[PDB]
Amino acid sequence: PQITLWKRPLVTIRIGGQLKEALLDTGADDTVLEEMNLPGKWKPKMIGGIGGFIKVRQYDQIPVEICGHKAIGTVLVGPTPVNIIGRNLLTQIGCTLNF
Amino acid sequence: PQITLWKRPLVTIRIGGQLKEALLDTGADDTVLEEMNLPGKWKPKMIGGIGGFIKVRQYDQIPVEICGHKAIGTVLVGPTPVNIIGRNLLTQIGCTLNF
Amino acid sequence: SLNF
Repeated sequence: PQITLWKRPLVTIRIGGQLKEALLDTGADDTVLEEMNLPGKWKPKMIGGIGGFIKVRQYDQIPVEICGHKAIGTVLVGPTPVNIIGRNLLTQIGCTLNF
Repeated sequence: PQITLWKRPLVTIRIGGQLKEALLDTGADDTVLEEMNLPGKWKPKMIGGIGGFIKVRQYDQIPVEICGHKAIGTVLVGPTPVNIIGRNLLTQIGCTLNF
Repeated sequence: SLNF
């Protein structure tokens, strides 16, 4: 769909059978979700944001449904203030910035 | 334009007479620019996200041209690695997310 | 791996 930026671009995603709300974020390289239990072996990874670097659990090849569009990719889980869908999954659902 | 997200959406901006590269960030509510010595009255602010919080100076009514599109609004200046164009200015250049 |  076309999403305007007057409000935060929050979307319902479905991941691990759970629905959640997440921010469509073109400023994020990765998709990083609040601490949740996900299936799979995960590796620790460190990522940075505006405030510094945090350690996250990296899960690969996870299926995520973002507004009904399917993506299968890496999901990072850790202490983020908000679930963010980053560019690794936004490209899979064909999302672009336009103006 | 239509910007795909295979790479970070970096764009040229002009603020206070200087040309800068800045990230179009739909996740950011407000624009936050790297340390720069702008004229004006400013107010102390703390903004946070992954990794914690950084202290920034808030300037208001600052004109910015983002890809030759004029906008004007609040700019936070603080120790960020990347200039971030947030929703407060992206809404003014009519920027939209589409998929 | 930067996430703003």
